[PDB]
Amino acid sequence: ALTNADRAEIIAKFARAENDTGSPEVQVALLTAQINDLQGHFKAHKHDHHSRRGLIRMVNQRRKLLDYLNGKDHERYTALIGALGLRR
RNA sequence: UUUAGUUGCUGGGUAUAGACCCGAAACCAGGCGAUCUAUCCAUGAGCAGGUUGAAGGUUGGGUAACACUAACUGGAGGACC
Repeated sequence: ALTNADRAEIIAKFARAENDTGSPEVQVALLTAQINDLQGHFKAHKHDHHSRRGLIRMVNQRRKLLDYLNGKDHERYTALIGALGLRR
């Protein structure tokens, strides 16, 4: 799992302003870090469906935020997906 | 109570022997054969030419990851002509 320091580094890197924790960039980066972290758990616990539901919820939330950001500003969307490595 | 036998030689018959001659399928004992053939052991040799295209591998697409998937390779088989 990730710690407060790890989350703070991501927030500081992707923040668009001072004390900015609500921007789509920050939210999507946090969700991406959490999703990449959980892949290790689901490798050793393949039959844990109850947690996989929460993982799917994280994926859906990331998709919705990405679509909203693409609608608001295309340049920011491309920059964020490039910085995070997401294919879409 | 019956009062001529016996020993030779020749001949007829019988018995024991192959016993008038020829003829089995068999049974038993001791030896000879695996240069043919059956199986096995050791050491060598042989199988023109042409098809089909298993496993495996690489790359790409796809997925939140897995799945799934296309092409290229690869050369299996009591496989095919």
